[PDB]
Amino acid sequence: PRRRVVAAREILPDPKFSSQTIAKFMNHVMQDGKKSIAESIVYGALERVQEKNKVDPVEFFETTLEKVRPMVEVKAQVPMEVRPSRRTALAMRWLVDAAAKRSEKTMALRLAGELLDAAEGKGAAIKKREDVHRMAEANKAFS
Amino acid sequence: AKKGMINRELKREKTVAKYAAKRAELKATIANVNASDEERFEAMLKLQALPRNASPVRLRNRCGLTGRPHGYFRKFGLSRNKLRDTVMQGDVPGVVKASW
Amino acid sequence: TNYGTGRRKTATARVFLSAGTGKLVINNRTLEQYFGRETARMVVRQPLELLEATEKYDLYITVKGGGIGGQAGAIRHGITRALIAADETLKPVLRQAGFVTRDAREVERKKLGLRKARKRPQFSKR
Amino acid sequence: NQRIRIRLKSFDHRLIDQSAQEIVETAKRTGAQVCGPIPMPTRIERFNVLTSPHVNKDARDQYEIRTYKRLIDIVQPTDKTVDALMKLDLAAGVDVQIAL
Amino acid sequence: GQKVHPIGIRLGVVKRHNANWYANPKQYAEYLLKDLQVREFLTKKLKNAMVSNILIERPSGAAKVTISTARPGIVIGKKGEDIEKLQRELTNIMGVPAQVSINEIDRPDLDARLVAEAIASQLEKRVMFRRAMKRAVQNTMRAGAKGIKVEVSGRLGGAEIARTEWYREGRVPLHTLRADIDYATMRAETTYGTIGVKVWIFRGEILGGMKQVMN
Amino acid sequence: PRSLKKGPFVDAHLFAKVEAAVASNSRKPIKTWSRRSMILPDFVGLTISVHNGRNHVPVIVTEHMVGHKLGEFAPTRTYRGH
RNA sequence: CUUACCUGGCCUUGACAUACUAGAAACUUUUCAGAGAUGGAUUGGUGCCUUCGGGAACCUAGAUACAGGUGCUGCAUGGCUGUCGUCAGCUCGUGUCGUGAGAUGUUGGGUUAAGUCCCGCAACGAGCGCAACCCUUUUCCUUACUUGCCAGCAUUUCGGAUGGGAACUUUAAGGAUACUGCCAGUGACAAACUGGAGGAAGGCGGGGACGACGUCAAGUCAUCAUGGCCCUUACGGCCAGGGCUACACACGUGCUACAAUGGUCGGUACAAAGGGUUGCUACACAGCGAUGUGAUGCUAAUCUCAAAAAGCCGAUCGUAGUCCGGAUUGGAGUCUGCAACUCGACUCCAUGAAGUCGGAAUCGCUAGUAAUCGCGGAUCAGAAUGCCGCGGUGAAUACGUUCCCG
Ligand SMILES: CN(C)[C@@H]1C(=O)C(C(N)=O)=C(O)[C@@]2(O)C(=O)C3=C(O)c4c(O)c(NC(=O)CN5CCCC5)cc(F)c4C[C@H]3C[C@@H]12
Ligand SMILES: [Mg+2]
Ligand SMILES: [Mg+2]
Ligand SMILES: [Mg+2]
Ligand SMILES: [Mg+2]
Ligand SMILES: [Mg+2]
Ligand SMILES: [Mg+2]
Ligand SMILES: [Mg+2]
Ligand SMILES: [Mg+2]
Ligand SMILES: [Mg+2]
Ligand SMILES: [Mg+2]
Ligand SMILES: [Mg+2]
Ligand SMILES: [Mg+2]
Ligand SMILES: [Mg+2]
Ligand SMILES: [Mg+2]
Ligand SMILES: [Mg+2]
Ligand SMILES: [Mg+2]
Ligand SMILES: [Mg+2]
Ligand SMILES: [Mg+2]
Ligand SMILES: [Mg+2]
Repeated sequence: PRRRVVAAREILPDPKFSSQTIAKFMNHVMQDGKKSIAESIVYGALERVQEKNKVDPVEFFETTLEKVRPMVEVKAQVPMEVRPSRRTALAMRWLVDAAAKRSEKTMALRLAGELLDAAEGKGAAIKKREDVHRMAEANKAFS
Repeated sequence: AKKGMINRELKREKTVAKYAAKRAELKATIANVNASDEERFEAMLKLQALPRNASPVRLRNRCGLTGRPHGYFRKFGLSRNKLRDTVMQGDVPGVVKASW
Repeated sequence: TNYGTGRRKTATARVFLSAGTGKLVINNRTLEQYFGRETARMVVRQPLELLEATEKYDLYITVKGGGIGGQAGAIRHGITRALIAADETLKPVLRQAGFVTRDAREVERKKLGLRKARKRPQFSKR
Repeated sequence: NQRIRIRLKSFDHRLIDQSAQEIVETAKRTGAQVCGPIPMPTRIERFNVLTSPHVNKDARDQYEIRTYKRLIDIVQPTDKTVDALMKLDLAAGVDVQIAL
Repeated sequence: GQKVHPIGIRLGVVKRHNANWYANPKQYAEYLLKDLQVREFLTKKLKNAMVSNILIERPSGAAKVTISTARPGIVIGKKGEDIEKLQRELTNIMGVPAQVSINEIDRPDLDARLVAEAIASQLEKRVMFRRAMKRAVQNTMRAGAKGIKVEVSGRLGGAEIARTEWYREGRVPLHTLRADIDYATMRAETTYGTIGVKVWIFRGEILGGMKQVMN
Repeated sequence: PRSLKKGPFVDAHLFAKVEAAVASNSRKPIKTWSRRSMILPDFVGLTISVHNGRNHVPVIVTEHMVGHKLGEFAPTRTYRGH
């Protein structure tokens, strides 16, 4: 805004696992206020991955989001360093967008699939991160 | 409105008032079961024979001060143009400007 | 033995709290019967879980009004006030946890000339 | 158990409250025991009225009218209570109904 | 921009209605139409008696009409014949029997409607409108108003193009809800058309609200 | 459609005209404005000129037309293409 | 019907007012011709006031001054309304410099939502605007105890149902609270701005009404009134049928979808606001159903519309123009209405179109908001995807003022 700065909107942690990151991803997944269906999808994916490979769901999700998180951006065109909140937001948006275009029937198992793909290193979100890195390198000199 | 239209309305109202009783009796006879189908048919035929302005379906609500046929507001018997003025002059008991 | 009232989005809850072993009843139904989500149950359980006194008291509750989330929030608020009445010294902990504050958010009214509270009609650009 | 029930309706809650308090005072002076007044829920009726004569859909006045109801119960009434209640005058704007 | 009605905006704030009676939804329309007819009849019949306010009540199967006038003698008549005739005529117009009451206005110069009526009469008799407005303003301010405003719109002096002009003196806080602000409109019918006259009189602020007014 | 319990609707004057026409063998067309009457079996073999708004179009009643309103055979609007 | 338009059939001091003259209580029962408007017959009756030698109400017949016009002029007007825009401005006295019109105040530093406030200054001060006074929402207290409520006692055909209680919820009147109040920075030491403690709530707490001087010869002679023009055997009035619903096309505003975060079926939860006596209807029976019949309680915190739906649990469908979508058409009905052809709503069986997310461009939204789900009402015999309201679930993002708009 022109005048003054608005404080960040506090988001209550996820009741089950007490993770603000999980709550933020859940809200990213939500559509039309259907929080119950979003919760079902996210908890189901976390439980599936935990059962498949024995790892703490919160730790694994944080580690994967770290890999998928970007590093640089360009603003209208001059490169700039992304802020921590925008980093996480872009990462989660990229994961959900790539899942939207994935070819599997459902969304929860199809989200777990992309989580494993990103953990391995090959995925649409990682490709988009590499593309933004390339474009930032191309416009590096400015600023 | 036009004075001819107002008088048409008044004439239709008078006709309805005149024929109210017989039309109701005929409807009851039509709807009666114990009576024979012959009597019910004759009642229906007479009902159809009643003059058209006897039917209340043809009455149109009109303002009451100007005869306007649109925006009637049954509760006040007045169209919006006069209702706004009468309310804002303080001549309609209990009516104020609403805010919530 | 102690009482509290809770309010959230047109919902009102009456909470009776007494020394007990951990029984909880809402409108003559168990928590899992009354609420179908896990989030509602966790919201109901937050205050005693924080106080580490879940199995210390018995809860008899009636509620009416609003929806499921509102009813859960009202129950939490009522339980919080009942616990404060039982022991005022819990008030700092509960106020830190944010259970003391009564949420005053409510639905904004529809406005003349608008589809909703703030959504306008579409405006053709010439 | 020859109780009496009084129902008050009004468009002005101050007027209806004044009337109810007058009734309560009269009953207490006569010596009977009274229950109430109990506030019954209000009726709110709303209306939208175009302000322009020809065409401006968004330009409207919003009006409302309120009906307030009060209930009074008189129990164990003395013979002198009924005549005093009947004597009590009628205030404009406050409809009063009495049931024995 | 357009202004709200000063009387209407204050109907439940500091001023009373001109009609006091309860009715069911079925009887409300009949009562309203009969009351409006009575108002229309009374205005015409008492045009020359300097009548400002009319208050109508239907207490119980009856009618009470209070007329605020600056000439009670004209309405009363020599020995009450006029009031008796008026009472009979209103009892004819309204189904229930009716009673009439007179309220003497001691100060016509603080009554908005009487001022507007005088201005309209002068304009119809072709007095200069600027003189009329100045004299009315000074008369009201001597009467003791805390503020006065007068407006006149139309074909002034029979001009081909109409215009509007106004004069104010004192203070008139229209946006202040608790202000006592009398308001009135009036028509002057001249050979060239209609001239509208509007009068505002500010008489101070009412303190205490409706409870003070003792509804 | 009109409920079966009430039977079909035909104007009394039109019905009287049709009854007279069947009773006495006359093929003169019957002029009517009653577009809303329903065609009955008794009409078959007759000619009814039905008003359309400015004219009375002649219609020869057949067995196929039974169960129709007279106005269905007298179109009201005129159109031939833009 | 509304209806102001068209075709045809009709009347003429008129469907409606005042004045003059004569006869008749008004009214009321049945037919005939006509599409109806109309015309012509045919029944019952002679009140109410009276100084009774008459008059009141209402009709019929004559008569002219007139009635009648949604005909024209929104550029001849009143009243009413849109817009810049809730943008923050517009002024006036007296002093002051200037021969002068004028200036000043109202200009400058910050600050704010703001000509809001504090500082300077030959200006001093005040008005209409801003703010506040009004309505609604959040915390608590007093009064009130039903038709509304049920913590503790009992009685129970386990249903606050009963005896009962006045506690809690709620209903609705009247009050308290919040004021930078306290604290630390901060700033010209001031205004003001940030961060803490208590508090339900902390810096206009959230919404609503309230529209300054003025601008567009802006809108409305078809709500109404009104100057002046026009028509008067019609530009007035009555009636039956048709049209306002047309259809090679082009625009604006919406609803429903293109599916798996979903469709179908079975089971099972939780609202707020309104409406109801020529009205809403418990319950039983009949029907696949829209509905029908009988019957019951409600003039309503009492009876009723009423099933909240998204939600949760279980099974099935497995990416197909499909178990997605529901346009179009063929049959068969119901109800409201004198009457559903032109031209109603709804119900059942059959049919199953376009559509697989939409170019350039362009629109709304800063929080209980957007998105999404259902519920009510005014108009109204019947006829909402429109309008005006109500609640349920409930996000994302603001680095900043370079760029577009005002
Ligand atoms: C696009 N359109 C809405 C315009 C527009 O855009 C704007 C705008 N500012 O944007 C507007 O002003 C308008 O809407 C509008 O309102 C106008 C008028 O009234 C008007 C008028 O009344 C007379 N009157 C006479 O000639 C009388 N004569 C006497 C004898 C014979 C005729 C003459 C005349 F040229 C006009 C101009 C219009 C223009 C109109
Ligand atoms: Mg007229
Ligand atoms: Mg109608
Ligand atoms: Mg909503
Ligand atoms: Mg609300
Ligand atoms: Mg609109
Ligand atoms: Mg059909
Ligand atoms: Mg028509
Ligand atoms: Mg204009
Ligand atoms: Mg125009
Ligand atoms: Mg203000
Ligand atoms: Mg113009
Ligand atoms: Mg015109
Ligand atoms: Mg017609
Ligand atoms: Mg149309
Ligand atoms: Mg399921
Ligand atoms: Mg389907
Ligand atoms: Mg295709
Ligand atoms: Mg904003
Ligand atoms: Mg309807």
